[PDB]
Amino acid sequence: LQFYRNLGKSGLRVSCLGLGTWVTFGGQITDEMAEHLMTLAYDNGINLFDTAEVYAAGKAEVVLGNIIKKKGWRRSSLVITTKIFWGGKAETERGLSRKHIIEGLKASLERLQLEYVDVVFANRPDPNTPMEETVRAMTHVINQGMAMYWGTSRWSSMEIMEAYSVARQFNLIPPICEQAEYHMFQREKVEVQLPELFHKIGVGAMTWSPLACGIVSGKYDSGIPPYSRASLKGYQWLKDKILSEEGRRQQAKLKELQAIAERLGCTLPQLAIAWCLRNEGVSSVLLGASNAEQLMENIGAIQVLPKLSSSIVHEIDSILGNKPYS
Amino acid sequence: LQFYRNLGKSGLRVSCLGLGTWVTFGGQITDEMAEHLMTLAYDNGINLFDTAEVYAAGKAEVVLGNIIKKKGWRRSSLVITTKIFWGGKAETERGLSRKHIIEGLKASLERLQLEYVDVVFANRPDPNTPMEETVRAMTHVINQGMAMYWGTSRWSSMEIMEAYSVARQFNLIPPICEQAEYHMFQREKVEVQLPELFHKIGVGAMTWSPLACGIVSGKYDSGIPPYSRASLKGYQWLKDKILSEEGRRQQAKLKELQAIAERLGCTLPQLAIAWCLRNEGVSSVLLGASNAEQLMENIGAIQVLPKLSSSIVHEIDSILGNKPYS
Amino acid sequence: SERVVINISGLRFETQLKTLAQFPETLLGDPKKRMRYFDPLRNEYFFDRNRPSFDAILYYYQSGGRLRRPVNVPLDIFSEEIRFYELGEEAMEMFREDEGYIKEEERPLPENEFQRQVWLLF
Amino acid sequence: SERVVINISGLRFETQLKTLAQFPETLLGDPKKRMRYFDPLRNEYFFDRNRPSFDAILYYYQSGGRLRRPVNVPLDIFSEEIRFYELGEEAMEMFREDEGYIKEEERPLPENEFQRQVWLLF
Ligand SMILES: NC(=O)c1ccc[n+]([C@@H]2O[C@H](COP(=O)([O-])OP(=O)(O)OC[C@H]3O[C@@H](n4cnc5c(N)ncnc54)[C@H](OP(=O)(O)O)[C@@H]3O)[C@@H](O)[C@H]2O)c1
Ligand SMILES: NC(=O)c1ccc[n+]([C@@H]2O[C@H](COP(=O)([O-])OP(=O)(O)OC[C@H]3O[C@@H](n4cnc5c(N)ncnc54)[C@H](OP(=O)(O)O)[C@@H]3O)[C@@H](O)[C@H]2O)c1
Repeated sequence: LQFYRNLGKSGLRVSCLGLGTWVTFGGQITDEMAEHLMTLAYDNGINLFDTAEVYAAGKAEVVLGNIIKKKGWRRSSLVITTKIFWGGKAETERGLSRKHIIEGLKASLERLQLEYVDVVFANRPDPNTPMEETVRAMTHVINQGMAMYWGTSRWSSMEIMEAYSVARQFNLIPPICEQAEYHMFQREKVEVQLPELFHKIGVGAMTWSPLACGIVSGKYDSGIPPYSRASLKGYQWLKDKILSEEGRRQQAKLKELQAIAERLGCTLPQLAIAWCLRNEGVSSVLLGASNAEQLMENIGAIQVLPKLSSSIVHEIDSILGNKPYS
Repeated sequence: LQFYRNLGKSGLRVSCLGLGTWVTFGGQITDEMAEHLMTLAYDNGINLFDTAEVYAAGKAEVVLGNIIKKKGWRRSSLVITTKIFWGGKAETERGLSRKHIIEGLKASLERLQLEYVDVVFANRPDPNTPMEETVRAMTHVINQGMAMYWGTSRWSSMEIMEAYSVARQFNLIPPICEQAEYHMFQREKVEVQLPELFHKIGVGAMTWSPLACGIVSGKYDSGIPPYSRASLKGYQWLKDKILSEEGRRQQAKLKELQAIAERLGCTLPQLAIAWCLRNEGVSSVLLGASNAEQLMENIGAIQVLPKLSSSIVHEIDSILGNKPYS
Repeated sequence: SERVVINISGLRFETQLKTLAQFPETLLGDPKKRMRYFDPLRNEYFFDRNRPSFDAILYYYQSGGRLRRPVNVPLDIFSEEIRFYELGEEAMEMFREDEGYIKEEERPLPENEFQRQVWLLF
Repeated sequence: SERVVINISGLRFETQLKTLAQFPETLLGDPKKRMRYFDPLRNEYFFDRNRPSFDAILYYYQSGGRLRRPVNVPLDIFSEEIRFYELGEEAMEMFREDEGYIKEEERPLPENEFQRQVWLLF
């Protein structure tokens, strides 16, 4: 019901829906279309935009920054986030070492033409770097005014808790958010492992791929449409998933969900996105969109949210047959 | 008797009277008149000037800074303070999150054309932001040289103590002052709750609206004068208070106080302001003034202060009938 | 092997999480039950309780079951603490026995309204 | 539930402020009386006193009234501490009694200058 919410228990307020830039910005869509998606999103109250040094080899950040600069939006009305881990071919250009966090964030900031991001994320865990080093580097970039906060992405709850305890031990800053994959076909981490962290140390979840890259939209009920992400050069892996035996099973379950959507008077994408927001532990869902129609439809997920009663949720669980055991 | 005093137990020395800029600067009065008030104040030893990002949508800071720059006063001879909380229409432009404290203070500094303020204040408590985050942000702006000290405004003693303990816990900087409303018709907080904090952790009070926006001046004994704050567009709420049943009761009590004023040989505004300074816990009183006459009269409150004997104080208490129970 | 810090009225205790997970039905061994006492600012669980007793409570987990009352702690205060930490009825019984307390029975009347009446005055 | 740290000659104790406010007439329960011992640099009240005794003093507040002298602390040192923390005459009496001390009376003469004189040598 509340459009805006705290990111975890931090004081940072984000819209429950954000717009990501993976695959699209500087890649699948034109800069004109990217400017159009961002404008539409911003005019509709969405204040959260997520990107990463790895998207399109840095061009996603360049396009995102070009739009923010061209539109003149007040920096204080935006929450920009970026992720660091894979920043180049050289050995020292990847990972969460102090060298790569500082250099990677500095180069993203340059591509974004911004003095800082609101949240910097470790795009994934790093077995080769001591937690202390990572936590001190993140704390460093925040004290240098290069970021306001930091978070983790694809880390286990054990690793997130280690960062938090290392932070308390050395008087550093703990992470405030974990960026986890979450949709009807990937529920374990967000529903079973993250809640304890939310209540115990205030870490919130900012989930991605709420439509499992388009799979949950229903658009793949009769094969791979032209110009769909599954048909892009470089995304054969996605095509393989859809046509696989498991892919077929998913599509069949989606036909069952459509009836739920009609009962709630909404489209499947709207239902799928609202479902991700039914529990408090999720602070925001990062959407993906290759055109304006998709974005305008997906934003409507907010009207569905109040209708997800325990009854409806139990039903979706029955259909999916994959509710994780607590 | 001592014109200057320590702000709480910090080493910052302020005049017992300061000049505020709410309603007036960039709003009710001309920049010419604002330059005139500030000059008069500075030439009379007043070194404290208070403003806020919210006053006149930022114009109060612009006018205050224009005067300081034009007069060429040595920055080291001034104590400039500003308040942060409401800095815009966007969701992320209000509150005490790290994002808004840094961005809000940075934008005020730009409007003030100053490298830093002496004291930055949280204009009010923030239920939506962990104390730790706020205290780390305030400590951050001080370490960045953006402020010399920080304080609270409209916080309860419980919240002030929480900031102090959070500061000790993480080796951060505690607040040194609370900006509380204080006048003959609003005494609870300053007389009952703040003294313990003054003696225990050194936090001092810097009170505002010592004339309850003009109500205590006596100027409203026969209705709402023209050009008075109560008659300004946007201040109907003040007009409502004056004419209300409670307003009438206040005005009647003011007639009783006038006799006290004459016995002490002073005007009611002078008595009201000196009364605010009778107890050590109050470091300074922030005055408001829409013209030079008012300021020259109000400054005379300093001559009254030595005459407020226990006898006179007991009398004022009898008349007001609102002395709070300790 | 994640570590856990338990602060007993200022006296600091530390152990491994796997040492507490050994007894899941107790307060400390159950995440949901101890959650209430967690201080996220200091990364510790805080208990505003009796100090001399906790040693033995923690040793119970480290020893794998040994619950010995400290010589300097009154039996009534200790037993209240065993109950508070929810060590369970088995540990409690083992404790009382070793402490010199074993009683149990009572055969009432068959509830005859007659037998139970006669038996009570004889 | 604000916490309070009491440092007894280096030994650190912590409790909730509502645990101390339970007994307003004692030193620790009265803001004005304990103010003198507050260290604003460390956010703690410091007492340059006997260590083994404080446990029991703090437990008195946590227990809601139980004042047991620790086995390892001499009765004369403990009683001085009960007096210092101003626990009051009731707690003190309860303490002495439980400690095995109950005396009270003395009927003097009516102050007859005569009776009181005869009674004293008989
Ligand atoms: N933390 C991490 O490691 C991580 C990893 C991956 C992503 N992310 C973040 O999460 C964001 C969102 O992820 P995502 O792009 O995978 O999200 P998604 O919501 O699962 O998929 C969005 C894509 O599905 C299609 N789509 C969306 N709405 C539709 C509609 N109404 N009808 C039909 N098709 C629709 C579009 O693809 P087509 O139109 O091309 O078919 C669109 O590009 C990213 O941009 C990024 O910011 C983070
Ligand atoms: N911390 C906070 O949240 C907070 C909140 C409010 C204010 N403040 C601070 O406190 C400062 C002072 O507050 P305030 O303006 O309400 O103060 P005040 O002393 O209660 O009222 C000053 C106003 O009363 C009138 N006045 C003053 N002297 C007079 C005299 N001798 N004769 C007749 N009228 C006289 C003037 O209004 P007219 O001439 O227009 O009638 C003047 O603008 C502010 O400027 C601000 O810096 C802080």
